[PDB]
Amino acid sequence: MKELIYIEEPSILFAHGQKCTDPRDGLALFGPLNQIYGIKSGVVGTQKGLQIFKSYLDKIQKPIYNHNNITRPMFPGFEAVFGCKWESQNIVFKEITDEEIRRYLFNASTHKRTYDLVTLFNDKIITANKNDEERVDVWFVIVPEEIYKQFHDQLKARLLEHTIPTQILRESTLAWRDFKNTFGAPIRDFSKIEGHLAWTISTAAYYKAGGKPWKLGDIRPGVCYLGLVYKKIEKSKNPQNACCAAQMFLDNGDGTVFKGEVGPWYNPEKGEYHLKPKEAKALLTQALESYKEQNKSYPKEVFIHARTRFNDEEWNAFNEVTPKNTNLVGVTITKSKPLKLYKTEGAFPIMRGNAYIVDEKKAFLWTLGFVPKLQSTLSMEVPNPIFIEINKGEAEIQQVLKDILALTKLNYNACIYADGEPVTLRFANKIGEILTASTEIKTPPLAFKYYI
Amino acid sequence: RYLFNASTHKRTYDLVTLFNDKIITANKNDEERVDVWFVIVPEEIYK
Amino acid sequence: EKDKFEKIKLVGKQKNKYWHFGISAAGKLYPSPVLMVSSHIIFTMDGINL
Amino acid sequence: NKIFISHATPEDDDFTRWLSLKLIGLGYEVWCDILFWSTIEKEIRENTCKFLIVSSTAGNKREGVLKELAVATKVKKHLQDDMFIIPLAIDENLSYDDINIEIVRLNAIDFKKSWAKGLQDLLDAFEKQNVPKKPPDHSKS
Amino acid sequence: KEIRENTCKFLIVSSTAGNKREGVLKELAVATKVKKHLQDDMFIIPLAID
Amino acid sequence: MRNKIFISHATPEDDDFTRWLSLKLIGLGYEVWCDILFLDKGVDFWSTIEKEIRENTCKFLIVSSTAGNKREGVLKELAVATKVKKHLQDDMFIIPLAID
Ligand SMILES: [Mg+2]
Repeated sequence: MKELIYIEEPSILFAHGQKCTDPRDGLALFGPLNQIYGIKSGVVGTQKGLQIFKSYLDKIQKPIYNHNNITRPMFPGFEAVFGCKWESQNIVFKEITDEEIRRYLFNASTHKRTYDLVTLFNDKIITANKNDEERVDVWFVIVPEEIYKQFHDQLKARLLEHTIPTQILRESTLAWRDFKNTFGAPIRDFSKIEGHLAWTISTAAYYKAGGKPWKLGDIRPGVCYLGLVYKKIEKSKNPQNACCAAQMFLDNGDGTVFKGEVGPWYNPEKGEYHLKPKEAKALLTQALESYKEQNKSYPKEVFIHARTRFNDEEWNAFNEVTPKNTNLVGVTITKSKPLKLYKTEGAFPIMRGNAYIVDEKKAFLWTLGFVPKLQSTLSMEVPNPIFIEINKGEAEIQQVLKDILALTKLNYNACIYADGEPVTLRFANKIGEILTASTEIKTPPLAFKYYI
Repeated sequence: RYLFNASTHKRTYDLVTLFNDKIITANKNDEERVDVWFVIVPEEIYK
Repeated sequence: EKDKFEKIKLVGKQKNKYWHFGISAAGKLYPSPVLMVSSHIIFTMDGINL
Repeated sequence: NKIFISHATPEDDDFTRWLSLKLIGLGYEVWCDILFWSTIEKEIRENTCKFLIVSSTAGNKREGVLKELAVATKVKKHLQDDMFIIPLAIDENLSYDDINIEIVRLNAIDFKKSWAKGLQDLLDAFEKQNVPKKPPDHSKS
Repeated sequence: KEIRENTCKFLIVSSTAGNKREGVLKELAVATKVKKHLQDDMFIIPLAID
Repeated sequence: MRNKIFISHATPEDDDFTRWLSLKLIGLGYEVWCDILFLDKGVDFWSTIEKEIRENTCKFLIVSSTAGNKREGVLKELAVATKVKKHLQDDMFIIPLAID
């Protein structure tokens, strides 16, 4: 028999300096940390899209209940939770006629239809942004049903060109009862989860409008956190491999910084998911200067993690550019290595947080599983564990595992208990997906509002 | 450093570059929203 | 017999189809010599014809 | 120095947890059946300061809330205070003309539109009527 | 129950003891509420005895 | 204690004007009793209104519009105001305000 150690779940810091574990439960009792006075919305869609959006925005002003309020907590309402005013009356509207949509989607092509639709929506948004007096914080693109049947990434990149926050909302999400189809049953019924949809939409809107929902408190001061993800831009001419990063360091005191580190550094080879010495030096220097500009001092340790191994050709450059006594640690997080642990007695899966330590440099973290607080499973069937390996450098495995849970506890795009992998990798992948569809953007913004 | 010496055009370009670099970098590399930016020009910069 | 080996059923019926339980395997030698088995479900139509 | 909240047991529960924890956060000692029969009757008489009753279709006919309301009315007729009972309207399918007696003559607060406005006006009323308090201790909630 | 389901014509006595008593006031409030639902102007017929 | 200046209005609309008037009058140093600002919660609805109209109102201002002049509560307060005016023998006690 082999023993599995347990890692206590991390705690996130909400308003008033109080700690909790579930964001859905900590936002209701205490609330967000910062004060934004209100969200002035903007809609770019058909007039029926405007009606749907206003109906939904009026519906979410009052409490909404789920079927199970232990697994899925209820929603008090936007103003009760966040202390803001996101009303359905201070709404700026830019209409798209059905004639334009039909003209641009009738036959055309595929790469021509998508380009034309993106041009139409972006022309409306950018024109409203540059020549108008009314201030709009978040732009809500209500996409009809015939448009979503590639567009999202193009829209986000071509708006990234001008740094405008945006949120795409299909009409099936907000009016799921009307789009019956089939033989009388909705294609996606939300009847039992209507308190989770409101939670997720509200938290996304709050974050994209300059708000700070929660923050991490249990992480080592001084150390950085970089996550490298490689994407194949090889779909176009001159096949290459682009790399993207994301940094999560802590402020000089009582703060959390979570941005991107982009400028994607390419690789001319085909299967070489690695980096050249000069590009590695540039990446490390940029990250270190980003940390030093905020904390007015150099880091104490750099914690680089990725889904792939690190060769000796890049680590030498990394050590060449690192100054003073800034240590470096390389970690590799594989996801689908075939090890499944069952339970001898019971129909419920293994608890989340169990770690099986193979060697001093390897471990088996369990991120998905059974959460006692929700009394339900975070996944389906038997959960799969992630594999953590200290590739390059010297560090303790337990500290690495604690840091992995801490990173897992930082998803702003959705309001859930936790994820199944560190959020830095996921956000870097999102950034890479956005930047691949673009056309040679120079010095992109480092804020997740424009990407997420 | 920037104000002293240099040409009358060069020093103005340097000060404008400094202020606008700060403003733009804060605009694109930050999360906090700023509706309007206020530039509090010191006394020596004016002359 | 009765589609059950040791009171555990390994083949049944899904509407007009039949479902079978299947496994794979793969060697591994670092921690200890093991045989990692992965589970699958294989569907047929008559019960003998894939 | 207490605050008493009466509600239906199976329904109108989530509102009560939310309100109770919010009021405890700001420093208002509240006595609700969720947090914890003769004890209730002693707290309505010798301990409570403001008696709040939740109005809903599920309520408005339950026996326990009616008995607590009757005891609260008897205490109000002796304490010489006209603001001892403050109904809270937390429904939208019950008219303002179908409210039971003994409370039908009192102006409600209308938590129906939004809960934050109701909480703000409740705190304003407490500050206006000089309900005792302690400095906010958000740890306890 | 009687004021809302069985009555046909409310009558209230008016005196210096009445018009200030709590029970009379509550019955009056319920009667006024029933008055609008029934759409009958002559529902409350006061009786002045003092 | 006849110093208050009672103001009556309609329930759903004709409220912004009443709020503006009450705020301006209180800023000017008068004393104004209104249903919007005053009338603390948990109080009997009509007994306090009657007591204020009888024993506390120096003047009685009623707003007149298509919204009002047909609502039951406005007419009730008007009847009580007329009774108090007849008792007080003050000719200028009800001052209509035609906002519409
Ligand atoms: Mg999103």
